[PDB]
Amino acid sequence: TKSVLFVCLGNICRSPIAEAVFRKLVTDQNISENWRVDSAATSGYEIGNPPDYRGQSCMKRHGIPMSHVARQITKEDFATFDYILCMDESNLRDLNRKSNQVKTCKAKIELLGSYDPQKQLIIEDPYYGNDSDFETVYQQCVRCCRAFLEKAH
Repeated sequence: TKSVLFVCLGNICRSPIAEAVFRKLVTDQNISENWRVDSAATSGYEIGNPPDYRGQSCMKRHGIPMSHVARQITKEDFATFDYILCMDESNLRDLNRKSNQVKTCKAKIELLGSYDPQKQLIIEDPYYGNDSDFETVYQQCVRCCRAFLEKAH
């Protein structure tokens, strides 16, 4: 069984959308059973909270199921996940820092955007943005998750 953890700073705006998009893709391809899919935060700012309601509104428009309770990444996650796919370089710095504090790091840690055929490298925090910024995040997750599923690097 393969595993991927999507990560952003708070686990309310970006990573729950990536997770939900990816889970839908594998489910549509009859292989959800082969995959462990999750999302988590670098920080503890939003622990226990559901995804940003603007994100829920976006996913509803696109007919993508989403349900998550925000949680912080743990030391155990570096041992168990094949891939940790994050949103921006700040996430990446933080994840690399945490990963070096741990004995076992199975996970390949990289930017989700590094999979975008369109080379939109960074998935920017839409929290201080509007609905159009959530839509961009959504569209990025679609391209990136599809490409990741196709061929992980």
